[PDB]
Amino acid sequence: PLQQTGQLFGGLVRDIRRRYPYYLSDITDAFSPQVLAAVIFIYFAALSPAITFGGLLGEKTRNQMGVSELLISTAVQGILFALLGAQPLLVVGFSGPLLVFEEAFFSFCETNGLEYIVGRVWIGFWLILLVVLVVAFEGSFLVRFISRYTQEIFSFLISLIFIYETFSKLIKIFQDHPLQKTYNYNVLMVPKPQGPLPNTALLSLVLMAGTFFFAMMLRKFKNSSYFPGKLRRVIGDFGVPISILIMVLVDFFIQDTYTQKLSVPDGFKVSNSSARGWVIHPLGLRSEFPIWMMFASALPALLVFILIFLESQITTLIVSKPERKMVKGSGFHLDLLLVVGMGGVAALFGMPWLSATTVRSVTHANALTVMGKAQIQEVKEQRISGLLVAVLVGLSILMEPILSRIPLAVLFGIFLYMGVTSLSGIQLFDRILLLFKPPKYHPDVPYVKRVKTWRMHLFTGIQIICLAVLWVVKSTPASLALPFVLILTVPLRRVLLPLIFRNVELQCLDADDAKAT
Amino acid sequence: PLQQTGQLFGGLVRDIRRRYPYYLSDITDAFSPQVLAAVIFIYFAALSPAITFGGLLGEKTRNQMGVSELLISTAVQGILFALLGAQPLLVVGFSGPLLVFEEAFFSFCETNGLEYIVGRVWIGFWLILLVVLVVAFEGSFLVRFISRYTQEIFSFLISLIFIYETFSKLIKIFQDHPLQKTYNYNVLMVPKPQGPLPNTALLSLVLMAGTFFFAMMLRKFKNSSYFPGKLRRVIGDFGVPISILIMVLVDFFIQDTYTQKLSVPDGFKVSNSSARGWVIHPLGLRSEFPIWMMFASALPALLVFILIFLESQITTLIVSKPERKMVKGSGFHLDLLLVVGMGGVAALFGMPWLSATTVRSVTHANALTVMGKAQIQEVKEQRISGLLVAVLVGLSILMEPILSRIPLAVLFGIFLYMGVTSLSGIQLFDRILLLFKPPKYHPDVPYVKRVKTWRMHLFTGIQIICLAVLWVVKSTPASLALPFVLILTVPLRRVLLPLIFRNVELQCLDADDAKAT
Amino acid sequence: GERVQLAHHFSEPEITLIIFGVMAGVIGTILLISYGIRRL
Amino acid sequence: GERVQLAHHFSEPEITLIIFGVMAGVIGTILLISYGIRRL
Ligand SMILES: *[C@@H]1O[C@H](CO[C@@H]2O[C@@H](C)[C@@H](O)[C@@H](O)[C@@H]2O)[C@@H](O[C@@H]2O[C@H](CO)[C@@H](O[C@@H]3O[C@H](CO)[C@@H](O[C@H]4O[C@H](CO)[C@@H](O)[C@H](O)[C@@H]4O)[C@H](O[C@H]4O[C@H](CO)[C@@H](O)[C@H](O)[C@@H]4O)[C@@H]3O)[C@H](O)[C@H]2NC(C)=O)[C@H](O)[C@H]1NC(C)=O
Ligand SMILES: *[C@@H]1O[C@H](CO[C@@H]2O[C@@H](C)[C@@H](O)[C@@H](O)[C@@H]2O)[C@@H](O[C@@H]2O[C@H](CO)[C@@H](O[C@@H]3O[C@H](CO)[C@@H](O[C@H]4O[C@H](CO)[C@@H](O)[C@H](O)[C@@H]4O)[C@H](O[C@H]4O[C@H](CO)[C@@H](O)[C@H](O)[C@@H]4O)[C@@H]3O)[C@H](O)[C@H]2NC(C)=O)[C@H](O)[C@H]1NC(C)=O
Ligand SMILES: CCCCCCCC(=O)OC[C@H](COP(=O)(O)O[C@@H]1[C@H](O)[C@H](O)[C@@H](OP(=O)(O)O)[C@H](OP(=O)(O)O)[C@H]1O)OC(=O)CCCCCCC
Ligand SMILES: CCCCCCCC(=O)OC[C@H](COP(=O)(O)O[C@@H]1[C@H](O)[C@H](O)[C@@H](OP(=O)(O)O)[C@H](OP(=O)(O)O)[C@H]1O)OC(=O)CCCCCCC
Ligand SMILES: CCCCCCCCCCCC(=O)OC[C@H](COP(=O)(O)OCC[N+](C)(C)C)OC(=O)CCCCCCCCCCC
Ligand SMILES: CCCCCCCCCCCC(=O)OC[C@H](COP(=O)(O)OCC[N+](C)(C)C)OC(=O)CCCCCCCCCCC
Ligand SMILES: CC(C)CCC[C@@H](C)[C@H]1CC[C@H]2[C@@H]3CC=C4C[C@@H](O)CC[C@]4(C)[C@H]3CC[C@]12C
Ligand SMILES: CC(C)CCC[C@@H](C)[C@H]1CC[C@H]2[C@@H]3CC=C4C[C@@H](O)CC[C@]4(C)[C@H]3CC[C@]12C
Ligand SMILES: CC(C)CCC[C@@H](C)[C@H]1CC[C@H]2[C@@H]3CC=C4C[C@@H](O)CC[C@]4(C)[C@H]3CC[C@]12C
Ligand SMILES: CC(C)CCC[C@@H](C)[C@H]1CC[C@H]2[C@@H]3CC=C4C[C@@H](O)CC[C@]4(C)[C@H]3CC[C@]12C
Repeated sequence: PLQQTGQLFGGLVRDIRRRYPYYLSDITDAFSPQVLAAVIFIYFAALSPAITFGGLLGEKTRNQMGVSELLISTAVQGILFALLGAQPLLVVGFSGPLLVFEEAFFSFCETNGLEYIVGRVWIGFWLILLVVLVVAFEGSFLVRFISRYTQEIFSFLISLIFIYETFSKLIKIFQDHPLQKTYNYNVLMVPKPQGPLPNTALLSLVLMAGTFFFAMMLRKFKNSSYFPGKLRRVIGDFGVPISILIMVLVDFFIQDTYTQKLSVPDGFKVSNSSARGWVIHPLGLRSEFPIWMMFASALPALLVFILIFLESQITTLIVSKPERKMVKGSGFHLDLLLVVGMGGVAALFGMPWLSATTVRSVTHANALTVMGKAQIQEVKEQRISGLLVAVLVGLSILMEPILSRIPLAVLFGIFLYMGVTSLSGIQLFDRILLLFKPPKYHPDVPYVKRVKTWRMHLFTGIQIICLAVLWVVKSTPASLALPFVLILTVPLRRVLLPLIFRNVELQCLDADDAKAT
Repeated sequence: PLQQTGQLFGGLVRDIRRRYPYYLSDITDAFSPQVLAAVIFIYFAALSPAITFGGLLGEKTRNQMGVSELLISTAVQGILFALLGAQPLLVVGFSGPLLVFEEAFFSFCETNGLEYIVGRVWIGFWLILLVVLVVAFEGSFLVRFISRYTQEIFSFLISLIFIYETFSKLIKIFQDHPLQKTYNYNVLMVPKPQGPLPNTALLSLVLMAGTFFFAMMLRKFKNSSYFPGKLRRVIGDFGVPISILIMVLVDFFIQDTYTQKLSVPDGFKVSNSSARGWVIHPLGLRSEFPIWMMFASALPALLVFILIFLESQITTLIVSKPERKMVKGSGFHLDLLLVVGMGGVAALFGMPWLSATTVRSVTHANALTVMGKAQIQEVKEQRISGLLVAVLVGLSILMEPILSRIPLAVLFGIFLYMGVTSLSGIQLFDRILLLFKPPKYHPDVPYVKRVKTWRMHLFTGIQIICLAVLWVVKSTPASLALPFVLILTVPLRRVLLPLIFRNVELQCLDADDAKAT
Repeated sequence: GERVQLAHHFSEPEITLIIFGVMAGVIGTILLISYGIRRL
Repeated sequence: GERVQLAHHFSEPEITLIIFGVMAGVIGTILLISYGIRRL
């Protein structure tokens, strides 16, 4: 798929001829219990980041963009991607770097006096032009130079960040409601508690620990040798929904203690009915848009395109590895075109542009993975799961009574489970674990019995330094330079690593298909 | 060690000749960090039941027998047993059936106006005569009729009771300190909370679970392939002390919340300084003891003798199984004489008579077991560990500034660890698991490969019915009849079981040394 | 939309089709130039 | 002991010595009976 045909739109056309003949199977392969369990799992895994990022978006943008706009954008883009995308297992949604750009743009528009919502409309206009030209000249073929080195580094960094934020939310709960000898028994409740409350932080930790515990116990039970196998398989597939049901039920029966719940908006209305409508005029709402910023929108559009491109294409690389047993193919040109074009169109409606999110998509692919009798047997590659997830996200406003009884702590345990299980296929994480293991224990893999142990540990430590560098850059004001610092790993792998590693260790350690050279 | 010789005290003399030559090894074999870790483990595992049972005894005896008496009796009897017993791996202390007897006697003494302490002095006096006759006539040889059937039934029931009581203690904390919207912030804390307190029950749950999780994780860390191996083994040996220290520090750094802590008596004084002194007059304290109760004390002394005999000898059978790799020998005549005679003597000092408890002894033997490269290699059979545990129990009164910072919840998680780890060597527990496991999965063991699966499950279910019957008996006021109903399982195996099972099936399922007939 | 908005010469559909047509013409321009190059 | 206690003719050591002597006597009687049986 990464071959360069030389014909205009050749990559886009080849992607359609490769995946669309499988469309009939893309519907009928979803008629399994595991596909339904994944929809409940990815429904929450896509709804909770949507709500959190929409609320934080509303707090930083003054409600120009908020929870409702993000939810509608996520639903529409996910439906259109599941119906038309060549890799339907990707989950399209909002990400942290996108939120960092939205704040950075809002702050610039406020500093210069521009309307932020109108300014985005022009970024979305420039986004469509950039992606059409890139797809026309098969610009997605440069993805072939992102080896397992950069892919594994990026995936490990994203998973570590996800785990860190999941824990930091629990620490935030503990700071908001600290353990004290005395509390005020009369504390205002609406909209959120105005003071510390007893038992809140400790119950939130228990509902997180318990969710993670049952999730992992049911995951181990699926691979276990207990019960008739078909019953064990159906119970293990519903593992995460069963754990969510158990703990939510546990919070539901303790009614004296307060726990923070999911809060969807009241209806399908803009977050700010006084600032903007559903449609944004490109020439301005309250002030005429300057003509210089219409051309100056290309640079933020270039940055947004770089962010979305790197995130989505590296996610597609990760989920479509040969070791994952994907037999249906993926489209690096069609998916990028769909994502960026839908983002540019949603910019006109005052809605966030999205990207394929690594943790969500890897969790979606893992929930559809069927394991043989330790080894991966097949993946339930279909379109119904992601489409139903997007439909449920769009309908999440209507199911407020159900979602108002689900605590965040249960979802926090689910997120910790997702972050832990997203590390399974990353060889950098296995090599990090081999650092603490005595050499005789090291497994029978090509990079152990064809590379000296200290050489392999040096290769791992060089990757660890890259991880630390990327983590430091993220925690700085210049966190939007993260795609460039990540792309700096490719010249490191191709130019500097040959200098101190011979070719055979490079073939054994950085292998696309995990082969012994 | 169970043969009958036909010579008076023949079992006792052969018991001494069997083990006493190994006395030099019984001191030098303790020079290992595993022994010290076992000392730290069994110190708490024996001290906490001592305090709890002493508090219950003082509450029910009106302080005639209390915490200090139980502590000093446990210390002295454990020291003398470690220095003289033929099986120094047994832990000698108070048990639940003994508490049930102390309450029942107190009620009879209260009903007919008999001082309770003086009757115990006469029961213990009758205890010395009974054990001398049993030892002189080699009565311990009847232990050979207690096969693996009764041993595993008793061990499984005792482990289940231990686990059930540990969870019940956590439930009581929730009942004492219920989760509730509002609390009285000004509640007297002396000497126990006089009302519900915030964050107490939840913190107790988080501490118990934390310490259980850390203990299990370090136990897995022992068998894992991580770290230098000798360093890993050291850390795995001290896993329970590390978990205890971690959770004690966690509760130490949470100052505002209240968690119940270990409380030891103020000094080495009698629990009730008005009721009695250190020495009890057999003729009476305030009123003259009647002559008829001097002779009538034999029957409660008889019941105490069956209780202690059954518990101690079944514990000796379980701990000294051939599969546990004890090469130093176990003495069924010497330990019974020592335990019962020491209890009868301690009755004269207003002190409880003890017994070889099953859970503590099994935990003590397990902590001294050295695992091979899944298979038991050897056990550190020595006299120093139990002696130091008894010495620390006796010294616990002067270690109040250390013990007052240890929460009960940490010890609750330690008790659950002990309960779940005491089920490893029980074939009844393994066969209960095989009920929920499909036959293809079943292991390559003689009772699976030479007995039909439904026959094996019928054999297990007959044992399950006995477990239900014994658990029911323990829940009625007639819970002191448990030794007799347990004894009734010996005719069941020897008479009723051959009526429905072939001799081959009984050899495979009820095997002394796990042999395929 | 909302509140009081500025009335422009072109409505939102008019201006968005204008921008779309300009973008389409531009894209055709780079495509035709690229067709011209790599052949001479 | 403690508090106010009734005074007996025998003290604690005297009474415990006499009871241990009676116990030794009955134990010896039973042992001699057992020696007499199993022999005649
Ligand atoms: C829904 O949206 C409302 C309107 O948002 C405004 O209009 C849209 C179209 C966009 O262009 C937005 O960028 C724009 O803000 C919100 O009402 C607004 O709320 C915010 C926060 O309370 C306030 O807006 C303005 O904040 C400026 C600072 O960022 C401030 O400038 C001031 O700067 C410092 C203080 O930071 C002062 O020292 C300066 O002296 C200076 O005043 C603005 O001040 C003036 O702005 C306009 C000028 O005409 C006036 O209308 C203001 O009343 C004020 O005199 C101002 O504080 C305002 O409260 C409010 N502004 C407007 C224009 O309505 C609404 O909060 C939002 N809803 C939700 C839920 O977020
Ligand atoms: C330390 O020991 C104290 C006294 O122990 C005494 O000496 C030892 C050697 C034993 O022989 C003990 O049996 C003996 O009492 C303890 O102080 C005692 O506390 C209990 C609990 O309040 C009370 O003892 C008695 O309780 C009886 C109930 O079982 C009661 O009979 C009564 O029953 C009902 C319900 O209580 C009442 O409504 C009736 O009226 C009926 O009387 C006893 O009543 C009478 O008995 C004595 C006999 O001499 C009289 O002298 C009393 O005046 C009383 O009227 C009695 O209440 C006492 O409070 C107290 N007993 C004594 C003798 O001081 C102490 O509890 C213990 N330490 C700890 C920590 O428990
Ligand atoms: C309620 C469930 C049953 C209990 C009531 C009892 C009624 C009941 O259902 O038991 C019969 C059945 C016996 O199992 P049986 O050997 O007949 O069936 C095999 C079993 O299902 C294995 O799990 C399958 O292998 P895998 O796992 O796919 O690799 C194997 O497939 P394959 O070899 O053909 O490929 C099956 O043939 O159940 C049990 O598994 C015993 C444990 C009972 C579990 C106890 C759960 C309470
Ligand atoms: C804490 C280490 C100090 C850091 C500095 C690093 C220095 C450091 O301590 O490690 C080097 C050293 C290498 O020496 P080496 O490999 O010969 O040591 C083996 C190691 O002790 C194994 O655990 C033993 O296995 P087992 O249990 O007996 O079967 C094996 O015994 P056996 O095969 O002959 O029977 C030993 O040979 O240890 C490691 O293996 C790495 C441990 C990984 C952990 C390293 C980091 C956690
Ligand atoms: C599987 C689940 C993973 C387990 C992870 C547990 C982490 C617990 C989070 C607490 C950290 C924290 O933040 O503690 C500090 C907290 C809150 O901070 P503050 O500064 O007091 O708030 C003031 C900030 N204002 C300005 C907003 C008011 O203070 C406390 O009340 C201490 C209670 C901590 C108890 C820890 C629970 C048990 C942990 C051990 C479990 C084995
Ligand atoms: C591995 C370590 C253990 C893990 C197992 C968890 C057990 C925790 C205890 C629950 C049972 C209990 O204690 O509930 C019983 C209590 C007592 O209620 P009461 O009406 O006051 O009692 C009546 C008796 N009176 C009259 C004396 C007062 O109920 C409650 O107050 C409700 C709150 C229970 C919170 C449950 C904690 C969440 C656990 C979920 C973790 C998966
Ligand atoms: C890449 C995409 C954004 C198209 C490229 C943008 C440039 C070439 C074009 C596209 C739309 C154009 C605008 C469309 C409409 C008007 C209103 C008119 O009264 C003045 C010119 C003005 C303001 C145009 C200026 C130039 C413009 C901004
Ligand atoms: C860095 C910490 C965290 C982990 C420690 C693991 C590393 C440093 C250790 C573990 C095993 C070690 C190797 C074991 C044996 C040999 C063979 C010898 O001829 C040269 C050194 C060499 C190749 C060692 C190099 C260092 C080594 C790889
Ligand atoms: C097995 C042990 C308990 C011995 C059996 C008890 C019987 C046989 C013996 C042991 C000690 C005996 C007591 C010793 C001394 C006296 C004092 C005397 O003025 C009256 C009888 C009396 C009170 C005796 C009664 C019988 C007695 C209670
Ligand atoms: C109580 C629950 C948990 C246990 C359920 C498992 C029991 C009922 C099942 C599981 C496997 C089954 C056995 C599997 C196969 C055979 C061989 C057949 O020729 C006779 C019956 C027999 C021997 C079955 C008897 C019933 C059995 C033992």
